[PDB]
Amino acid sequence: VERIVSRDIARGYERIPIPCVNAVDSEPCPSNYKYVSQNCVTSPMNIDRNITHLQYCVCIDDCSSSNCMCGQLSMRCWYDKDGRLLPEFNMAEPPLIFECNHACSCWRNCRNRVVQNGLRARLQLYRTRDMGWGVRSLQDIPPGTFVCEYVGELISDSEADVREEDSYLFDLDNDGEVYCIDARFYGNVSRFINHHCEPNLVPVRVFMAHQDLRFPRIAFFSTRLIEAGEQLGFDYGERFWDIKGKLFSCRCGSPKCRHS
Ligand SMILES: C[S@@+](CC[C@H](N)C(=O)[O-])C[C@H]1O[C@@H](n2cnc3c(N)ncnc32)[C@H](O)[C@@H]1O
Ligand SMILES: [Cl-]
Ligand SMILES: [Zn+2]
Ligand SMILES: [Zn+2]
Ligand SMILES: [Zn+2]
Ligand SMILES: [Zn+2]
Repeated sequence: VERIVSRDIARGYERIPIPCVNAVDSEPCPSNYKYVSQNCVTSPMNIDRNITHLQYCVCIDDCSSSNCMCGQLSMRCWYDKDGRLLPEFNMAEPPLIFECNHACSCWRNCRNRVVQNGLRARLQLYRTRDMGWGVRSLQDIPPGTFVCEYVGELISDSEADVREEDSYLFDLDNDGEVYCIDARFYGNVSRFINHHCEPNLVPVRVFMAHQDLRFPRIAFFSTRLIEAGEQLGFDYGERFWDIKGKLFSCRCGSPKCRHS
């Protein structure tokens, strides 16, 4: 029997609820963190929010032409009219995406606005058999769809170096002054996504309200059709596994598993 242990881990902060179920053991809904739908800070990050530092477009249409500056900053606008990545998008080595912003001349419904509209997919936190909690999709997700943002506490590399728990860390830039998102204490649904060696999600660096290149936001897009019921996964990368490989091996179960 599948016990519903929370009707919505996000407490109404997302468009739709994200329930938590457990059909495996007696663990209640995780409660040792604070759910936040948007990134936060403790110690100040001097993110450059000078509005005059934004690059922006002057389009008079819906930003579907090659003349859109924001599309040019992105190399091209990668979004179709449904907000999905074009099949040409390089999932193995994604570009930076510059969405339209409040300095642009265009309207709030232009083509180059997806991640800034937030999470839309029906997701569920659930108890896996041997990897703790995980996240699944409740409905089919077509390829190239925005699924969720990796949300947490923005911290410096120096701060990350003095934290005990590094299992909920995302590195913003792999030399010099770099930053991390730590989802341990503050995070959204993405903090529960498990690692997979052939992942159905890819992280993409995105700029929206600011273009401080030290601080990309991390948007997971589907790399293929995700069927209703499937567990979400992304590739945690080599730093994670160099460290945690000493303690445990990857249980993703892929025939192409690289960390077993
Ligand atoms: C960010 S958390 C993911 C959510 C986690 N399962 C939980 O219950 O909180 C990362 C941790 O989950 C486990 N994990 C995630 N992916 C895994 C994998 N492919 N193989 C083994 N353990 C994994 C490891 O304990 C890892 O340090
Ligand atoms: Cl959208
Ligand atoms: Zn434009
Ligand atoms: Zn626009
Ligand atoms: Zn624009
Ligand atoms: Zn694996």
